[PDB]
Amino acid sequence: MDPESRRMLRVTVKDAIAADQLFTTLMGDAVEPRRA
DNA sequence: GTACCTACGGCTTATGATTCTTCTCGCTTCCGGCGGCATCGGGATGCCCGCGTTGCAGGCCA
Repeated sequence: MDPESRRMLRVTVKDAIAADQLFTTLMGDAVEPRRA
């Protein structure tokens, strides 16, 4: 938190997608793990 | 020395909603009794004749 040495980060509102809809679905949470 | 909060996932149980069972209002109108009279087919009653019912004794069956 040094105003001359810190490195913050900014969030954007670029797009409005349905990721939050699949956040808690028990179906999207089961199909999303495709890390293979 | 001690108490109270939620996320990660599944089955159930504690209560407001919709299709299937049931309880029975409305009378009115076409339809079903209801009674009287002419009609017709059956049959009970009588006589005749042969067949259906029954007793005896034997051979067959459950």
